[PDB]
Amino acid sequence: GSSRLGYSASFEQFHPSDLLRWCQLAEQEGFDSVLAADHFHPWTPEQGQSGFVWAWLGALGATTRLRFGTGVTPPIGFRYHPAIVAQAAATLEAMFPGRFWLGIGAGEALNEHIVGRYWPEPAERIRMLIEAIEVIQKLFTGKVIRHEGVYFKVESAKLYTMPDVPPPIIVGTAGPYMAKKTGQLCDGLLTPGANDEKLRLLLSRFEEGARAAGKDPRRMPRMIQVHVSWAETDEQAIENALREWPNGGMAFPKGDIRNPEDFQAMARLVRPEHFQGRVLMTSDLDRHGEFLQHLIDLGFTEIYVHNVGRNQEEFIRAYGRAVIPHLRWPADAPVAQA
Amino acid sequence: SSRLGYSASFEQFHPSDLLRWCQLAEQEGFDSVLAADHFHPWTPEQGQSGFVWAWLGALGATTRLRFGTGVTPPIGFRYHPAIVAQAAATLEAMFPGRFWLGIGAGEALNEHIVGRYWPEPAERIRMLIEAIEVIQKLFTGKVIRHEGVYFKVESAKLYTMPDVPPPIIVGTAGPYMAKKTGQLCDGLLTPGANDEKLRLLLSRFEEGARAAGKDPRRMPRMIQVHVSWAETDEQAIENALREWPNGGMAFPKGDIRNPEDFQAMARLVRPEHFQGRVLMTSDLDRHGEFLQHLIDLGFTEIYVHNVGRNQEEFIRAYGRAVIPHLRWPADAPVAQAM
Amino acid sequence: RGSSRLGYSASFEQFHPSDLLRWCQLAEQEGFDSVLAADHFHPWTPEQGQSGFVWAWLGALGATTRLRFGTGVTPPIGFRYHPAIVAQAAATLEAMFPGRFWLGIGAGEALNEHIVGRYWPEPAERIRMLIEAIEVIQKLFTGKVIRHEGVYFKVESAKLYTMPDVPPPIIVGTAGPYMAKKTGQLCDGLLTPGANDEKLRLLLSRFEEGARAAGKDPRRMPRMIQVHVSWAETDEQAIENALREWPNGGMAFPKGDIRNPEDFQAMARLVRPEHFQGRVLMTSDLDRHGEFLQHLIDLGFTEIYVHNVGRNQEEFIRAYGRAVIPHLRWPADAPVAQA
Amino acid sequence: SSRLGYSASFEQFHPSDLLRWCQLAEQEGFDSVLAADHFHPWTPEQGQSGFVWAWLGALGATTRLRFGTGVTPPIGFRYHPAIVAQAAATLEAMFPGRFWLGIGAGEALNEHIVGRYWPEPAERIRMLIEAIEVIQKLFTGKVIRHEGVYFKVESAKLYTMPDVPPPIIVGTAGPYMAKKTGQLCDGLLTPGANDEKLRLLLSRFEEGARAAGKDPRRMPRMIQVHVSWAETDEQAIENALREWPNGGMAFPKGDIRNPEDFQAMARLVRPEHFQGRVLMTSDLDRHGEFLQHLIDLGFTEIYVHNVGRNQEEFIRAYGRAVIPHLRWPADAPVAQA
Amino acid sequence: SSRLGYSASFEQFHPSDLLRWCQLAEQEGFDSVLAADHFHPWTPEQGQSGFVWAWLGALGATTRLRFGTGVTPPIGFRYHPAIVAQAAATLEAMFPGRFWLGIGAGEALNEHIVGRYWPEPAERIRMLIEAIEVIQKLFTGKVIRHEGVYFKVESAKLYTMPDVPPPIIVGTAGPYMAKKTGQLCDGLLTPGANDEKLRLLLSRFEEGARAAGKDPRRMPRMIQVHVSWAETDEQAIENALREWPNGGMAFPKGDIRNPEDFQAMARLVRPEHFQGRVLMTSDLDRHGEFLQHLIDLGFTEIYVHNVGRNQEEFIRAYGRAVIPHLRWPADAPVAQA
Amino acid sequence: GSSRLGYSASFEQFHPSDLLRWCQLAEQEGFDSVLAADHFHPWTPEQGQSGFVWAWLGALGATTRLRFGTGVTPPIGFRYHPAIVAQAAATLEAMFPGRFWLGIGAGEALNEHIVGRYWPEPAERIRMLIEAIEVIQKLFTGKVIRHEGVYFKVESAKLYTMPDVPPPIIVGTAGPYMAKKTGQLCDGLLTPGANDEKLRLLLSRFEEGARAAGKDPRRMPRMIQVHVSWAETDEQAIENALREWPNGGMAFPKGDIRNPEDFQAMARLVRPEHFQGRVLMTSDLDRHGEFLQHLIDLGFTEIYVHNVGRNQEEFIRAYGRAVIPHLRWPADAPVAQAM
Ligand SMILES: [Cl-]
Ligand SMILES: [Cl-]
Ligand SMILES: [Cl-]
Ligand SMILES: [Cl-]
Repeated sequence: GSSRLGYSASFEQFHPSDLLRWCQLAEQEGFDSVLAADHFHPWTPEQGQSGFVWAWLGALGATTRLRFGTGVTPPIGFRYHPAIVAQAAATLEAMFPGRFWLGIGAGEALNEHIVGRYWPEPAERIRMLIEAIEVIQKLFTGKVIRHEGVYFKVESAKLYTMPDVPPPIIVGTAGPYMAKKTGQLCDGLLTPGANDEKLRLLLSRFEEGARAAGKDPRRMPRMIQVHVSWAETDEQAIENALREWPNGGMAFPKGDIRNPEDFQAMARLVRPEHFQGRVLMTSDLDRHGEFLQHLIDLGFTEIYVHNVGRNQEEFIRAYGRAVIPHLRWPADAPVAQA
Repeated sequence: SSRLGYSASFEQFHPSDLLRWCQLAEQEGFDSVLAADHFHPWTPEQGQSGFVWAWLGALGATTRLRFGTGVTPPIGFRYHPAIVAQAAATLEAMFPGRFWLGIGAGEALNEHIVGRYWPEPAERIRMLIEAIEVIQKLFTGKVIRHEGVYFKVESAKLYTMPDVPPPIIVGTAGPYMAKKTGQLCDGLLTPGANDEKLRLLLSRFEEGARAAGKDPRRMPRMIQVHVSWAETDEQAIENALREWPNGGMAFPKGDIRNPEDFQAMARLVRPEHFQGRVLMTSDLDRHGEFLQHLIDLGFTEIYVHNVGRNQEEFIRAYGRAVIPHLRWPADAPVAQAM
Repeated sequence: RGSSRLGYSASFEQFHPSDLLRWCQLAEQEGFDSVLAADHFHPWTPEQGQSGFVWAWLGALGATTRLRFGTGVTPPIGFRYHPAIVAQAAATLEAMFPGRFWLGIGAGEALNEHIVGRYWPEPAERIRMLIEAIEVIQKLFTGKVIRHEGVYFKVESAKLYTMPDVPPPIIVGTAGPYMAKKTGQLCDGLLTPGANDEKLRLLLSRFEEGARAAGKDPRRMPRMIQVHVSWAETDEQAIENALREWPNGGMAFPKGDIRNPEDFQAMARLVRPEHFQGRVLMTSDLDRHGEFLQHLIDLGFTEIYVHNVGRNQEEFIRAYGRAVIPHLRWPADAPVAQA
Repeated sequence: SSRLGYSASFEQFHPSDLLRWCQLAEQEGFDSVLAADHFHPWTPEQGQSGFVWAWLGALGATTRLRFGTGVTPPIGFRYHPAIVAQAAATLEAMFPGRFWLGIGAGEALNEHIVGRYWPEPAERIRMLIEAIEVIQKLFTGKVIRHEGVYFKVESAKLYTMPDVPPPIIVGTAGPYMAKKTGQLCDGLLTPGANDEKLRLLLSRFEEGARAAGKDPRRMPRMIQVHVSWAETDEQAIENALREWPNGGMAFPKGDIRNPEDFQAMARLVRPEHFQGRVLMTSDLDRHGEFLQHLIDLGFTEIYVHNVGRNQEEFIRAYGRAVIPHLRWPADAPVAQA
Repeated sequence: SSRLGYSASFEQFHPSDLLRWCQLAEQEGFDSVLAADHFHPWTPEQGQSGFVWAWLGALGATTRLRFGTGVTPPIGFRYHPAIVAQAAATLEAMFPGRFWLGIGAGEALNEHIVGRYWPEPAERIRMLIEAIEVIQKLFTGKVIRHEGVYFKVESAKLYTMPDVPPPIIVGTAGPYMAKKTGQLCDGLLTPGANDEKLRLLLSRFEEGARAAGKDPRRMPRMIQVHVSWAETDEQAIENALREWPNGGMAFPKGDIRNPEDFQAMARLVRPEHFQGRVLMTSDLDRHGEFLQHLIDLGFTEIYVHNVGRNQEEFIRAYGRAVIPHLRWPADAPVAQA
Repeated sequence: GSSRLGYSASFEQFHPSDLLRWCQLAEQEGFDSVLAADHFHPWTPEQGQSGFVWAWLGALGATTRLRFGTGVTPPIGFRYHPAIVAQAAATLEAMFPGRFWLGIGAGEALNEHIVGRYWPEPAERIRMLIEAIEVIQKLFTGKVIRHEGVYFKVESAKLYTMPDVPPPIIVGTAGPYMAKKTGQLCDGLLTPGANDEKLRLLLSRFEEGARAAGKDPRRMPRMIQVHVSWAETDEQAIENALREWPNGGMAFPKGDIRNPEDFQAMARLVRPEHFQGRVLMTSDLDRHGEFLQHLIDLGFTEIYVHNVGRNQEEFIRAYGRAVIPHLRWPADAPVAQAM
């Protein structure tokens, strides 16, 4: 029924004060939710930012009525111990009930390498993520808990500041295996843009995981984050993607690359063709609308849109005028909340 | 000219209540907030522990108060020093001139949850000094590396960095660390104590600053005090016993792990034990004289924690009868980017 | 029906080892038959002011008396002491003084263990360490070459060549219901501190249930209690002695994480006479000491070790020898901690 | 004037027997005891290894002999240095003027049981030097802390502390450590060896002491020797072969882990291998001359280990025919506070 | 004095084929071989990675070529530095005057298999410098010990040791390590790069050597280049794209773990990306001029890797049309004892 | 069967260039296979060598048609990570198909101590060896594999240079337990010379292990390495053994001894009698022949002979003339080679 769409707040690119103002505008223009990445570093120096997301989310919560979530935090003990992520999530939900969702994932070296520890392969980090989920869920019971596993140790700990109902745990992944585990263990899925076949596989795996654990997946959020480039001309939209988001044209695993300067050098190889299916680059707002509608039709219940250009205000107003009012959402779609 | 600091007790109060009370404190003439960084309360009866970093974002966005952590331990248990640096930089970037980073050696109550060796105080001081080195490197806004006894930092840069870093304030009651604070940091925060102990800490801080070529007359010297105001003396005493028995524990508390431990120790505490540690009276003239004495010793800021649950009434009482009558030196330095 | 006897607690926290040796010799003359010695590195407070190395002192006690004796208790969990070393020490004492030694063990306190600067686990984890240590000690007590690899301890090929025919019993010192049950299941007997009747009955009950579920007969297993008392010429002196000398006795809260004597010293300033209720009997009335001890026998304790908290050790020993010990009635076939 | 040290062999003898024999040794004119700190014997045929610290309490309480460990390794395998310090302080507090703390770099035979990396000798020397630092800090009787390469000590104090600490004696056969012993400690203990090696060790010890401003003429220089006395030469030889084949193993033994290893190596040992390492004879005049020669080299105390099981007969024989005829310098320093 | 080096690409070719081709290269006028020490190829399409140390034994025994590792990482992931030292000493002992030990800071592609913390480049340089210290100690042919930040060596000696050690050559493209190479080692190996970068590396190497009292004019300065020769320009370009896309990746590659990662990154590479990194042409005169230019810059040896699978045809073409026309300075130092 | 015998190339004693020339001669004289030890140090300075075996094997492979193997390599992560041993083995077999066998064992401190790590007891090193076998076998599948166990971690790894059929894994052991495990997990057994009873037990255990895992032990190699001393006179043969191989007369475990200088000092105790049953010392080549034939008759399918004297050329020619032609091998006896 009612108008809605998610806005991606790009901490890699934009000063937190600007993001705050733009989220306030996005709310006025019909966006209903915000996705905020948890980075320490940008992908490139040209992007040039990386605010501490947890502080900013407090400001967002206090000055808007938007829903919001981390997209995503790695609670696997490099930058963040899982107990701290649990406390942070509980505090946000306690302050802003019904508004926060905790998005988590297996992390990238770009952010995690700063603490100077062994960086496991993806499959091992998945195992760490699953153990972290166990820790977070124990703490979310609001009782005194202990934990000893392969990766984490928690001595007697309790979250005294705990909402009546915990925030949902959303896993951000593009892997079939983890998508199934997300359905089994967590409350919802967040995935990046990809071709129809890959998206259907992830949805299917998530649903199968949920059903095998006795859950109803039709009531569970299935969310997607997409990257677009809107501008006044097609040429400007293409140029914006090349300059601002060359990582979008890197169709290869990026989780081991440590430095912004590394991505910067790799970016010199990226060309417009490499953004096919990964960043929609056009001035034609009808085409933005059709792209988003197609994702709803596949079964996504929320979409978070990252415009890669620095023209955030103009993008927000353009989407508010020409895109968001024409999107048709199922009336009973679940959203990430409560 | 009129001013005073308010201590926001995360151990006792829900973060939503603290936010509303800080907004009221601003209206009533308080100009600054001190917020503890806890994971656990001292006792179950206190019953809270919000994630301070998220809350500070909300405070920043809804008030014009100055504010700081009182204090964070950046020594790699709950928090890696690089993360504290990023968090501090983000708050100061969002709220320029308003944040001060208070740090300290930490307590087992909060740090023990991660299940690691807990060093003696003198060793934790060495960890704190190394953490300061890490934070200060990151505050240059350049790519830095670090390898010391306690911390390792791979190539790291704070891209989201204010023009001028927030001040680093050390919270300590030790003469040695007070001197080091003057030498290495921007200001001192200390608890209430007798005149002789306070003069020693001030003196050590000043000597440390002077020997490093700094002018200590321009550097904040801050004190956090605990009081109990209520409508009667009897209610004020009862409030301290029930809410803050840790205030009557004249012994080192940094090794005690569990709220349940403090709870059992609290059964020994009696009114006499609060002498010189918590002022318990309905007489607001006596509150005024106690605070004025501390100003006269040379403290440039005072943060007052009322231990009772009557926060709103306390704030209004201090706003009416105490804050207007305090006499501060004209050019006294406050904790702010200088 | 059984002969007169009672245990004496030698307080290493308070008294020079030479004084303890002389007083134990006197205690033997006065009718005490057994000694309990704590294994500390530090006293609870500076005012207590001592901490001898118990293992050396026990050799002196063994060679100059016919008293039975035990550690009350040693922590064999790899901070100050690797379990293999405790096993060797125990085996040597029993080999030198057959039928006289019992090995009392426990999960330890930071006060003593923190000196080696290692991670100090929570109580539940230290229980797991204690259980593994028991396994190590029992393997070594077979007198064969053994190896061990567990979560906490590694033992390469090791054998106790100096080994009595029959091992000393392993006694666990605990006040926890769970560990009391495990003691019955895994060990040879129980040592517990003085406490109210309800708590003592619960511990005995748990110990007995643990023993029975493992197919053992708990009636043949020692159930020992260490009590803290204050005797003096007046009630007022007895109370003052407890306050000054043993304020830790009035600390009804977990003490296993507190590292320094100076920490307990500062905490002691909060302790008052009321806090000793059920923990330290404070009276000059020796009939009342006699009734208190007899009651503990009647509850089912088979040995009692008495720690007088005052510095008046000689006078205490003579008073108990004259007025208390001859009137105690022990069951005839009560099991004592011995091979 | 008359005196001599008795070595109590924990590797061979039940602690009760050692106690009785030390009491007899005192009656027969021995004035001091050296007791090894082992966990295992060299061979199963030796067959013992009492916990020395407990036994020393019994010795202290039933004799007036001086006594020391010969030696303890305080380098954190079986024993953390803080524990050795406490043990030493307790013995000296109980038996003032009687205990000396002999320490050394240890052997795998005893230390391997805890399942940790066993460093080469030169590295274990560095560990020993750090252990000495820890023990000396604790012997001040104040609250101390320590953090070094090998050891960590949190706030620790020996509350049971004699007025004057026991001397620290290092047992070593290495020139380097002998020099360090003179510099850092109170005296030297070394095994029997040829004249040239002994002179080198004494010289290094003296040079180390002098460079640290100490007077080495007031510092103990002690030697432990192995002998075999019996009624006939043939019995003395047989006793050494059966009881102390390790005495005929002229090779480094500090890495060998098991009694069963030494037992198998023992099958190669023959009488010839004891030349200069174990004196084997019934002739007590020859025992006397051997000991006197060591005094003449400058040793101020000698601890004698008779390798045979005939300890009582050995003690009485030495008491009658050897000890009265030894000539000690009048003011020779002994290991004591 | 016609000569040139052949690069044996273990990433691409079966070791039996490499052996046969090196034998042919010798017949055709190549005088030296460079062999990479990999565990994995850059891509599955390359498809090989023999154990170089075994192969070098075969090369040594069936040719008279000089040869070296280009390069081994002796920094304790795949290889402890003591093992590299022994391997180098054995090859030089078997083939005197023929082996040079090329070492470097390593790549995750090969080292990640052991599952350990992978330090940043600057830290791995520090590890490399310590490894050099270990190798040089072992090359003295005496019993040595070592304890540093990264490596521990207990009493160790190379008993099989040539009279004169093989030279240590460092492979690096970093100015700092180039200077350290001049200071600490015997020569430099660097990849192809623009003139300005090559001059900087040579200059740093020379400055390092001179400050340590060495004469850099007597020290090898070696370069490894990648080329693509084929019958047509089009075939040469296609060969580079298919076989060596890593050659068109102008970005740091030392953290990338899997062949599958490079394979996916390769999809972005185009002919333009090989400019200045892989010379792609059928014109052998142009190959000759490219190599001559590097000699003129001051390189004393060049190792040529042809990226195509047409190795035999490449070797014969270079032997006929390139190698005879190269003009080397008369007394140029080569990597040899 | 056709005439054959194995030659042991003693890296402890001989320069690799000499070993290469002698193996080439051994081939001409009727030896068909070579066993090469993987050492870092010799047992004694008087032996005086230790080439890097992996490089030498490349030279051997390229200049002969002999079979050859390591006797043995320890792939347990001191000198060598198991993944590296796998790669090395795969490369040799790829270059010399049908010719290489990978002999592995639990290793000795003499070689492994140089890296300065904890040296486990034999039983623990067996567990490490079993895990190493798991790693090598995973890599020998020629696919991308991962591994995480108690001792080893392997991230995504693949041997791209891999022969069609892997080289056999041969375990060198004298322990009954490991011999059984070798039959169960590996392709063949290598054992030292020993009395008949011990050899029969090892063969039997190996066979039982193979059969219980569904394998056919009749097709699996059972190999023995023996030490002999041949010379012109018996006296010269004895003198050669004393001077060159005193470790042969050390009937005690040698796996913990770190330094050549240690063995050198221990060697001073060794006498001719100590070589009884361990080194055959005689000029009589008929007696060499009977000794070897007896081992064939026990069921060994290959024998590797180490002559301890420096007279290698003369030994090789003597065996080629007088011993090898007279040995009678079973017709279809399995040899260590890919099958
Ligand atoms: Cl993207
Ligand atoms: Cl307080
Ligand atoms: Cl008590
Ligand atoms: Cl042999």
